Amino acid sequence: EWERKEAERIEQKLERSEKEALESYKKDSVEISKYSQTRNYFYDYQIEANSREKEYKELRNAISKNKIDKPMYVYYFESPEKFAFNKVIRTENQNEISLEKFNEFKETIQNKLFKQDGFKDISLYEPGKGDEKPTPLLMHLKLPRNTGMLPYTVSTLIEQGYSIKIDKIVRIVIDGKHYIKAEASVVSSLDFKDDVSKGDSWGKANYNDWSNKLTPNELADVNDYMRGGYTAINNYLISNGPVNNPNPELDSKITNIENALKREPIPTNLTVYRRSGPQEFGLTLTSPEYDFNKLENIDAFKSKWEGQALSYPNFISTSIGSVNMSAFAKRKIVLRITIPKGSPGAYLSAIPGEYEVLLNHGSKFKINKIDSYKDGTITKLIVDATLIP
Repeated sequence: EWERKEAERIEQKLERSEKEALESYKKDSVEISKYSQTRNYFYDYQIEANSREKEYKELRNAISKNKIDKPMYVYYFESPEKFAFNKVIRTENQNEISLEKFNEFKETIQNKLFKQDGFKDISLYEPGKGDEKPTPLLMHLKLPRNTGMLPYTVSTLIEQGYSIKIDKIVRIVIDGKHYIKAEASVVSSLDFKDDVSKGDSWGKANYNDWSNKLTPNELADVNDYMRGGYTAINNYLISNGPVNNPNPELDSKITNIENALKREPIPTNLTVYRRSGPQEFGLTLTSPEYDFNKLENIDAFKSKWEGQALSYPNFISTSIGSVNMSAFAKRKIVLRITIPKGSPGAYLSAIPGEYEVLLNHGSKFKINKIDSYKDGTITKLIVDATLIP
């Protein structure tokens, strides 16, 4: 009975606007949690206009009012699809999980990072007979120190917003039913999501002096790229020009830009966002395979790319923010890239001349997970990828 009273006490910690958001969450948690997962991929004014945005902000703040002084382990059920295992571990009318499935799931999640986002109800205890157990996959996640956790009436609300790795899997039994329990932990990353102004503040802070660290040749070539020279340079790289139609002048610009990007490496794990056209994924601009309003096109896309490596011949322009922009209005693919500390890269928008981080030509990305979301009536994809050192 002490948990129910303790939750009551926790709500009294909150400001009244935050209490108001929690009460709305108590009545309906499904639509707000769904919203909290993909809210940051819309335009900034589209976010501001959303009927659920005030509730999201207040609930986010509410959670931050109750931070743990030490790492804490939480339990919650998850769909294997969340980890790019697009088939059942077992059916829900089954008790057993085959050891082949166990090894297959292990092979899938092995040595990969997976982005987790949005509101989630957790438990501090292992689930038993009475509790709802909707899937065969039970997450046991180590939350890093200073993470908010909101007990309410009893369940507990958290907001995910981090890369996770599954270190170990174990087979457990509850009421005769077998589950995969997945031991997971958080790998820290800077992720500004929709807050482009804070992102831009970071970028300027980390790259304000970068220009001064460049040689005159390097500075000239970085300037030329930013001013529109990127089209010639990237078209030349994409068509394999250096081999089949060499341009020694363009090759020299490319070398200089590459060197500039290696001068001041990305100092911390950083998440960036690229709105990708069809060509980067091997589709023509006119491709009927590029339309993700049809489910068959999504299936085909995952089958080609999910769990596979993707190399870019050209330099890769990304944003520190995940927000949609007019320049990328048509594009149906958000490439969400985690950059490991030490990678070549630069915030180009530190030079006067929006929100651009440039990654080195010839970079390879490991596509961990692909998901779809609705932006009005256009289905778009979110490609969760890691830049390979």
